[PDB]
Amino acid sequence: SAVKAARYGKDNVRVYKVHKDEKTGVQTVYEMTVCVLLEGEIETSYTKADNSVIVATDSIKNTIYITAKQNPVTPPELFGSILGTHFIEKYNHIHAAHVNIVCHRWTRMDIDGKPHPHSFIRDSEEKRNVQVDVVEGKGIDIKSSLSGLTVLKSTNSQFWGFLRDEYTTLKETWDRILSTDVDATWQWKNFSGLQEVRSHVPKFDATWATAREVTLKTFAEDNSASVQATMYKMAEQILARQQLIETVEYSLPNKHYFEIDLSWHKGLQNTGKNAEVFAPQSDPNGLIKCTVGRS
Amino acid sequence: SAVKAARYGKDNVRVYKVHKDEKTGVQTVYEMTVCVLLEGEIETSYTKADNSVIVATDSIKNTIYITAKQNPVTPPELFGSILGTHFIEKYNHIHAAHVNIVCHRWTRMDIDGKPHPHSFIRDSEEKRNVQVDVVEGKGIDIKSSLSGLTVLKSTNSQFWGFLRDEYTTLKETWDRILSTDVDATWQWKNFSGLQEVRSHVPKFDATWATAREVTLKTFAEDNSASVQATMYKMAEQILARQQLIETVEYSLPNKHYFEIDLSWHKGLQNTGKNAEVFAPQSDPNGLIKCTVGRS
Amino acid sequence: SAVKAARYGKDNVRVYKVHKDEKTGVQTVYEMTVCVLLEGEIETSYTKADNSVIVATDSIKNTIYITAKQNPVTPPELFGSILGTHFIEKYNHIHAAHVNIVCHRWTRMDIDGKPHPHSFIRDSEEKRNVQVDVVEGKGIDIKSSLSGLTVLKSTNSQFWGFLRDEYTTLKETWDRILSTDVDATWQWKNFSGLQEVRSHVPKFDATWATAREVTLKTFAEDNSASVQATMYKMAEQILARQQLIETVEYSLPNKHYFEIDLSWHKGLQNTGKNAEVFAPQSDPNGLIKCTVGRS
Amino acid sequence: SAVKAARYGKDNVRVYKVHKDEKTGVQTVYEMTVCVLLEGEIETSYTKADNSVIVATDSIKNTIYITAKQNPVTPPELFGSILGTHFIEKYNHIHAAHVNIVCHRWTRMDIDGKPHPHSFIRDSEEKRNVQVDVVEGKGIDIKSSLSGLTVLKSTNSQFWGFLRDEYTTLKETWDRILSTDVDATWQWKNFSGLQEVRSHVPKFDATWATAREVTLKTFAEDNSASVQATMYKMAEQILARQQLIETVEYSLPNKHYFEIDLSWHKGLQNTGKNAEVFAPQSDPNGLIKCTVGRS
Ligand SMILES: O=c1[nH]c(=O)c2nn[nH]c2[nH]1
Ligand SMILES: O=c1[nH]c(=O)c2nn[nH]c2[nH]1
Ligand SMILES: O=c1[nH]c(=O)c2nn[nH]c2[nH]1
Ligand SMILES: O=c1[nH]c(=O)c2nn[nH]c2[nH]1
Ligand code: NA
Ligand code: NA
Ligand code: NA
Ligand code: NA
Ligand SMILES: [Xe]
Ligand SMILES: [Xe]
Ligand SMILES: [Xe]
Ligand SMILES: [Xe]
Repeated sequence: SAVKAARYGKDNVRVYKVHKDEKTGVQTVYEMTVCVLLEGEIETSYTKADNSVIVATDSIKNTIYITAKQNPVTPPELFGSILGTHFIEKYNHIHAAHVNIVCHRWTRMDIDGKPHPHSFIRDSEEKRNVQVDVVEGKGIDIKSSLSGLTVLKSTNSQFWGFLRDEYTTLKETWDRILSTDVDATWQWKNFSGLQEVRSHVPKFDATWATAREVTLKTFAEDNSASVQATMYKMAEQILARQQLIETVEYSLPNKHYFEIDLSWHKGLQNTGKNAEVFAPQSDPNGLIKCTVGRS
Repeated sequence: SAVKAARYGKDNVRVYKVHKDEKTGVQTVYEMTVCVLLEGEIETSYTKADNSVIVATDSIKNTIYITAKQNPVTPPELFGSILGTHFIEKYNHIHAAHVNIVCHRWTRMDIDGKPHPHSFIRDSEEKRNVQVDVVEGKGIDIKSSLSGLTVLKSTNSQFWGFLRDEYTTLKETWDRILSTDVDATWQWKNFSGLQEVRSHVPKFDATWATAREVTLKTFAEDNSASVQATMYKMAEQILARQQLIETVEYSLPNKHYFEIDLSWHKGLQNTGKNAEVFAPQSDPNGLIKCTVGRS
Repeated sequence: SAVKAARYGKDNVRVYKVHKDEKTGVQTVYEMTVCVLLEGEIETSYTKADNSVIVATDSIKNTIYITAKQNPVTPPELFGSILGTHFIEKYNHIHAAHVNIVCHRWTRMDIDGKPHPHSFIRDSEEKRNVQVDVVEGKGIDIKSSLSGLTVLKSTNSQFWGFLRDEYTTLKETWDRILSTDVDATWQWKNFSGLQEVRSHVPKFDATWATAREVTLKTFAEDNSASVQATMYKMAEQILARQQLIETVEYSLPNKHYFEIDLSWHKGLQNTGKNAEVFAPQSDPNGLIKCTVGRS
Repeated sequence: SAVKAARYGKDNVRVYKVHKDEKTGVQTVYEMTVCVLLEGEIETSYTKADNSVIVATDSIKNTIYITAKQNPVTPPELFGSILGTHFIEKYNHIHAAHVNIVCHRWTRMDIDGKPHPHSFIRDSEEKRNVQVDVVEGKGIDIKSSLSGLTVLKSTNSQFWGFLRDEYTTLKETWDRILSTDVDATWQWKNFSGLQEVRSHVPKFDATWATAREVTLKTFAEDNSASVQATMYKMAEQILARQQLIETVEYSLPNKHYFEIDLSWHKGLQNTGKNAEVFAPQSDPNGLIKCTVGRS
């Protein structure tokens, strides 16, 4: 037997960092969960009980805190690239670092119409994420994402003209509820190393903001022929607005809300044009995925 | 042996309702999870296998949808009271109904600075809840609550002057992070029945809004001596602003963020006045509760 | 305004303890999550920012570890009573301690038909729990419970003869699936203090084992007329077997498995006597509760 | 822009099936959660709103129930292969089906030392899983797995001789607790189609049982030099016992249990050889992965 692939490291490392502006007194908080996995010439720790090649996962944890102390933690694309590069430069036998970061929302509170200097609220479990793969001699690959964005529209969604056969019971519809949790990922062109990532720093926050805005606007405005059709329009627009993105991937549950026929009770009318009360279904759900790239 | 207490019913009934304004074209959605448990002369279903006294839980589920179809579902205090009253009036042998409702946020989207007519976003897992107990001949008791409101302040929290003995290791502090998930409940004076609840309908949304506003403002502005002291100030203010509330209860986790001493690494300074990077602790957590009423 | 009720303390304190038999080499592990909340003359910490009355929650955490170090942690009823008594005896102004303990399963592994001296498996998320309330001058009240025991029987469950009216669609049945998650609690007669609890130590594990055995046997053997009827038979038997229990409470979800009519597809027969494939429903669920005590 | 990749289908489809032996009266239940995603010539549903190419996800759901009705659901490797093959043979324009199945434990109850004919218990959240990819003209690729197997050993685990540098604080140890949740996957050699899968049917359950047994025995018996070293020994043995497996992958969290120094309190000794009470850490955790294949 042989080791075909191996990676190890520390997961679920929670980090908080505060920045204090001494002039204005304003404070800003960042909170993240970080995972770092390493690869390299480490096979002998598996096959010969040779621990000499192991950077302890506890040390990886220490390194994350030290790196956060000495560097900016925003945008997460930059922080992940700094953290990944550290491991491949510091340790000769480590040739790849894989860094995943989940950023948690701490939104500044407005108290009496003005921004508070040091109080924050978690407005929603929506996350901003990055995956950074730093590979010795192959540069830095970054995938940025948003997830956990839950939306619903109560009309302007249709679904008709699908294949009908002996397995089909679904009725065609020209008016339904559409609800989903959005997971969108944009993959950056490969960067040669940290200098190049630093040169593009302003594009990271701007493109996150654009991806979010395009997603919400298109969802709200499209008279949707299907989830497939609406999600394609989203990805098309993101690719048009940022030339440094190579692909956009969407993964969307279709969370079903079923009509409830109440006619058995005093002829009560609650279907089709008369539908007012629906039953949200926890499961099953549709799952629709697409990866869109350039011609 | 004897049946000392018994209640039964249907839990986790998910309901969505849409209102359509034909004039303006604006749609508004409500989504709730409802639990209804009944009590009454039902002991024989337990002791003698006498099912004749059982309103089937499936029928309770049907009743929730029918009631939602025929009545407004907002404010939840009114809807719960209508639903509870139904069971005690309809069934002679049912003498109490206990209705719990969790309201889920669907917030209207703003697209290009204007409110969208039919698209919504789940901005946070904060809930608005009600517990309604309708008891034959004893009226309607309502407890309203908000929960899942997660906040953090990065300074202006202190904790010193506590008891010190041989079990104590905690250092006194004049500057710490304070973070909590707020659970606040206000209990209404007993109402004689549905007519009285209907007469107070405007107070329900207004008092929810006041409770939320007082919580956020007090948390942001108090130079907090302890969670105990800050939470008392919140409850005091709610009671002052709404005379129909008898008690206010707060239950608050103290979610700890620990300093990380990095001095072992190149004399790096990250504690006390130099603290920038902290480790959020998933567990254990403080849990502080208070019920405040009138003199 | 006045403080009507107040309690505070530390929640989610995870504890592991190992016992090592030096003779045999056998090791035994216990793992628990503990919550301790205190009450007493602590109102001024809320109303006057007087921290002098506060035993810090961090100190409560320390006390839990110290107490576990110096005392047996099994049965949990004894450990909770020791922990609760500590606080009311140590601190003059603390008059009640409320201790909740959740015991996690670590079951000794059998390797090649023999018990391993130091390796364990988590066989199921079933918990054994205790709630201990120690109140100065009113003794020790203990409620013991099991929870998270998930069972299913595929036949020998019926449900017919229930109330039928204009809200009813449920068909009567003489053969259905019955599945539930069992939560059972037995409440002990009040104990005068720690000496009396110690005198009954052997009854705690024996009664837990009896409650579990009665639950499983009755569920498997009863040709169930309803959840109500079957749960009553369980509680009756527990009360008969242990005279020091005052009440038994069961809380049982009825987790529904629905027939699927497949007749629309090539006349496929899958209902009534022909039912083979069912759809488990995540929600809603029935919820049935009973508290049984002595004549 | 172009569609680079696309797949869609139905997730979280819960299925239960009962088998009834008319002779013996014994019943056996199977419960699964199934996900089916399809790929093929479906790009136009995304790019041109052409729904004619879409097999509705609701129809996929119907197909899962119909297939379960007409075929055995065990072993899951066979059922997944039947389900996947159905879609690629039935629909000319569908060229790949991806089927994931999670099998839930329903273990027959023993009542008074004998197996009950129709009552079952969920003994643990351990799952048996399969991933089946059926690709037109490239056969059937099956990965089988177990997950959610949580174990702990209280001694006979060491970790010393790792890299030490300026980022390292971890002390070497010759005696620690080792606890993990096991995720193990074995990948079968490619099968040409359904006939070949059927020919190997007995190997599926046998190899699952072997993988489980090897995992538990090796964990319990290895005087572990590291998680890396112990997991390699597991994979080596599985590959030796089943020649039709090409690779074995393990993914293991290292769930930390920390010593608690209590010496500050009356010189209490609770570290090193005196350690009895530990604090389980919810996060962070080590994460160690390996894929082992044949020379
Ligand atoms: O938007 C949809 N896309 C689909 O593929 C589908 N299948 N059923 N309903 C559906 N809705
Ligand atoms: O605000 C606080 N209240 C308390 O009771 C406490 N105990 N430790 N830290 C604390 N902080
Ligand atoms: O056992 C049952 N008890 C009930 O109260 C009920 N209601 N619907 N189905 C039911 N089954
Ligand atoms: O078994 C271990 N492997 C590791 O890589 C490691 N790092 N810290 N502790 C550890 N334990
Ligand atoms: Na390197
Ligand atoms: Na009545
Ligand atoms: Na006392
Ligand atoms: Na095909
Ligand atoms: Xe969408
Ligand atoms: Xe607070
Ligand atoms: Xe039951
Ligand atoms: Xe391991």
